Amino acid sequence: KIRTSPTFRRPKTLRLRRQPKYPRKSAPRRNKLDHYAIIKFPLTTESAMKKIEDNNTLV
RNA sequence: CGACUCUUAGCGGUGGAUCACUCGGCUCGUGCGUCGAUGAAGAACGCAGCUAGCUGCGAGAAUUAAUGUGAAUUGCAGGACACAUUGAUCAUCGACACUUCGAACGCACUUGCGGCCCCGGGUUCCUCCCGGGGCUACGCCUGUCUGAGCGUCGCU
Repeated sequence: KIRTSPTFRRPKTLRLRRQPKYPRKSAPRRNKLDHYAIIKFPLTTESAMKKIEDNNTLV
């Protein structure tokens, strides 16, 4: 070809995607952050009830 | 007289010696002689109906399953187990599960910021938003692919 720059750069090559012969872990881990784990229990304090009545917010 | 002071004895007290005890040590001896990227040791934070610490455990958290055992656990309560339409408790333990750091592994140590490939929901191939899953560290070995070289050459 032709060289127009005095700098030699590392030529770009081919990079294959991973095609494993086996998965390293047998199964995906179960998501232990479901809806039941997110909500633990409501608050029932005096401040909490004031938000339910005067603010339309659950705590 | 008393008070005060001294001594002795009795009894009572500031005190915890002595004696008796010991699920603890120390020493000797015997048999084994086994950790970890399939993530160790060590940390952190959590987990009980009432439970702070010790202990045990890991979001299935003072435990699940299985086997053996065979009627308890216990401080209170509650309800199992009808005590074979097979099972309380305990032991054993080979199945399952095992949060965050840590050799610690996408980059960085602040609950900071990414990238690639998939899945679900809003919209519909904006992959734009949210949620989830799998990968994404260094060194090094065999092989594989893609390359470089006025390195040595061959055919042109």
